[PDB]
Amino acid sequence: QRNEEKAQREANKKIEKQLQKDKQVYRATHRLLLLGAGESGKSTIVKQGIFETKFQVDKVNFHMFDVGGQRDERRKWIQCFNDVTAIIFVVASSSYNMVITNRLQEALNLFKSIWNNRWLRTISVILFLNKQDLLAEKVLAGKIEDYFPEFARYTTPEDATPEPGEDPRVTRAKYFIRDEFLRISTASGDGRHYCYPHFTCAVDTENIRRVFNDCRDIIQRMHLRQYELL
Amino acid sequence: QLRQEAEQLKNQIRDARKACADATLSQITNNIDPVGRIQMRTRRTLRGHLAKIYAMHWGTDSRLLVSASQDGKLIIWDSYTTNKVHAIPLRSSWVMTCAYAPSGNYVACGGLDNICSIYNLKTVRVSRELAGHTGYLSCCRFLDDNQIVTSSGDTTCALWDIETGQQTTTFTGHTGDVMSLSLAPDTRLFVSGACDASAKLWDVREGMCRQTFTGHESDINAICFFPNGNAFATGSDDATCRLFDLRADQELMTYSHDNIICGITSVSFSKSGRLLLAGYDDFNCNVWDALKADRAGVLAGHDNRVSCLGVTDDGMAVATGSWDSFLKIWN
Amino acid sequence: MGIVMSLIVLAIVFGNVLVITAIAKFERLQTVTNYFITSLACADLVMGLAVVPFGAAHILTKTWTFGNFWCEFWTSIDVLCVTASIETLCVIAVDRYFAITSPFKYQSLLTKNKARVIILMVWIVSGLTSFLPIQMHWYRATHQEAINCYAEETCCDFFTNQAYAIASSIVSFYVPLVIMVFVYSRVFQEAKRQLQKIDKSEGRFHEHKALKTLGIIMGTFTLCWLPFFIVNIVHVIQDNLIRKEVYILLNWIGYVNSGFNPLIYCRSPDFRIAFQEL
Amino acid sequence: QARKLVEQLKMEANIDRIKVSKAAADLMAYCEAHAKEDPLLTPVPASENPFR
Ligand SMILES: Nc1nc2c(ncn2[C@@H]2O[C@H](COP(=O)(O)OP(=O)(O)OP(=O)(O)O)[C@@H](O)[C@H]2O)c(=O)[nH]1
Ligand SMILES: CN[C@@H]1CCc2c(ccc(O)c2O)[C@H]1O
Repeated sequence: QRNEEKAQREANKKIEKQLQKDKQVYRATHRLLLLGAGESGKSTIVKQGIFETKFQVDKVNFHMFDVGGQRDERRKWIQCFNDVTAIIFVVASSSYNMVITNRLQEALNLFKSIWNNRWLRTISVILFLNKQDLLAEKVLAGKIEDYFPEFARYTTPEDATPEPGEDPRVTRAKYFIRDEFLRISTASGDGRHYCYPHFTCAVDTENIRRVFNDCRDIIQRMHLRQYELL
Repeated sequence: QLRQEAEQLKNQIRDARKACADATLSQITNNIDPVGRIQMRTRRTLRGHLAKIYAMHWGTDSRLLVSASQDGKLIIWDSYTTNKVHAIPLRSSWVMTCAYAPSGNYVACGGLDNICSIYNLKTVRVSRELAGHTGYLSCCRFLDDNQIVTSSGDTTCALWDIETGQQTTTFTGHTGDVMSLSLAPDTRLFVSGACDASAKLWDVREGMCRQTFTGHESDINAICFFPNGNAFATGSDDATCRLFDLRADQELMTYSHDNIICGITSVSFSKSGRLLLAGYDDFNCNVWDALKADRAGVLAGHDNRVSCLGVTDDGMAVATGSWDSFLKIWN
Repeated sequence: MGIVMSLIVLAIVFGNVLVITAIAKFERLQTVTNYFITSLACADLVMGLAVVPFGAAHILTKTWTFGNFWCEFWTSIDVLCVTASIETLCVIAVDRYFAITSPFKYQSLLTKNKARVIILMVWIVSGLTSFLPIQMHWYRATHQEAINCYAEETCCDFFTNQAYAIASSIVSFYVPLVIMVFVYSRVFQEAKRQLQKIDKSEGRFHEHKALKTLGIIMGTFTLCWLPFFIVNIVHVIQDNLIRKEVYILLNWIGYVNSGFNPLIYCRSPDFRIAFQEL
Repeated sequence: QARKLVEQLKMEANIDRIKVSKAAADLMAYCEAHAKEDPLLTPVPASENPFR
């Protein structure tokens, strides 16, 4: 009777001591969700059931999640990832002609569905526009207008950043493709979350510094908005 | 050809059960005196989880219960003295369900890894891992000490043999993801609610569907039998709860209000079946009168949405969990 | 003057009690940042409860009747409450600085035990500069008028030396002022940099807020506490230039600042819904 | 799966079902009989309440 209560309290204190240790690790780790649209090269990005990976840069722990065990058009499980730091979206920008409703429009529809979600209403998205080299190759080779009629009246932005030795056609193509996502991102945003688009290729090696900087910007903007300074 | 006969068969079923509706449930129960106002107050508050809570299950002794959370823990509480008994760390941090054995010697778990894990409490280490589902697990209940039934997101349910780790039988027939299940008091039949706005009645011994109920219009999130065993209640994300009768093969009453527009996460009955407790996405729970479809009480002491709910076997307390990493006991 | 003085007391007490009871009653406001706000609210509540009514009675009756010991006790409580309230704003500014400038290490840097230690240290330093140098008679002036004031039983006025009037003023005001200025300049710089970064990326598809917020925060505090801490040094450096009425008026203007902190640091939507629930 | 769907409908449609009045009466009788031992309906005294 009297000894039973003492034994119960001894085990509870030991358990609570360990729970304090695990709280430090949980609060210092950043969770990321990786998404893709079919054949998009997202496996190459992570190369260099559910699958989890661990990596660390500048003594900061990141932990990425890739879902491949569930394949459906209704993502009922997506409400679990409402506390992640950011979402990584990988799309192949060079698949406008491929129909196997072409792939680019389906990716745009998926992005629109994800952005306007009741649970993911405060989560930012890091956008990777993969496969740039072969996109430029097929653009140089002898038409986006045959699939995207709005391209017939597009002009390259004045405040653009063309790469060195770049034909002004491929730059217009990339900026058109990026603005397609950017207009959806800015159409229904109230400052609670933003989008960070990047142009990516296979030979890129600085894809982790980009994620680090984008997460830093996300957290800093969150704090600035919280303290009524933004 | 084949599709033509399907429409004819579905037509007579509607006509067969249309002639059986002699009167409504509410018409019979107009003379019953109302239950009146019901007020409940929080007795205990359990703290220690680092993240939101998705699952909860009471014990057969009505003293201990288990809970699951996204941080990767499986904590067993002591509701009387508020003392943690066990803390099982999980290999996978994504957990969607948990169960407590009737004997009290084992606890099950599962989630986004498509695996069900059984733990040994009286030895704590993993005792068995069940594999074969191609979708995320949604629920699991213990039939006995050696067999267990599970539902997953691949539109199928299975009955497992824990000793050998092999599926004894598989239940097919749904089109969308299966979200919940519940066992009968005699452990011979069970019901399942899926995302195609339908509920089915299965036979554990035989392995084939008996009846189908399609009164809803949205994803069904929860399901629970009447204590008698001849009726059950469902809850969808269109702010409606419905009562279905097995022997009448049709629904009897609906529970809805014009001031409620959120979804429903969980449902449960009381000891006598007079009350129906349902959790909502609007941060609080509601208490209904089963035979009248009118509200009788509100439990509004949670900061974020309620995800789970349960009632003790003796019917002495009600436990609710939410996404603010808190558990509360209402008496 | 009685009506205005009574209204000021009610405003200070009513606002501070509401903030304290809101944090304790609700479990969603238990935050490391809110502990500093709780300490500040307690400081201003004690100020409004103790210092102001007795000063008002002394001004209205033109005499002191409680004795030669309660006068010193009242002066000590005055200095203790004034010093501890200003030093908490510095802690809040440093907290925001660490939150914004170093976002990855903010969780590791600040812990509840660390917050408690910081609060206790602030209160100890505040109490070590008010009760100790006053109850030990280390601040007393030496001129004849001060001697007569100390000897008199019904007279309770403030006379101090050069050393105390310099050290107490410096500790209470001058270091926190420069620390807050340095913190908030960098906070504004970071906010402006992020605002400029947002426009290049998606500017064609669409710093007043930060300027207004920082202006309010710094302006209310400076305009409330600067003239008094200037005349405190000036009236000791040079004699017969500030009348006692100016000193009392500026001190009371400084006292008024205790009633504005709930309006500034408790405008969050969570605080608004907490007040609505109560 | 065209043939399987029709076969299930035929098996399910050939069942004997009772009228709604009998089921409602049975539910009402069960509730009325077992409502005595329902601690949630009528609060129990604090002497016999383990949670208070
Ligand atoms: N030229 C070029 N080829 C690429 C690039 N990324 C992927 N590929 C090719 O596409 C193939 C697919 O690569 P994976 O890493 O498996 O990507 P994935 O299979 O499409 O990823 P998922 O379909 O989402 O599973 C690879 O074998 C590469 O040869 C790229 O950036 N540039
Ligand atoms: C009589 N009023 C006192 C006088 C001097 C003084 C005050 C407050 C803080 C200080 O550091 C001081 O040195 C005033 O409240």
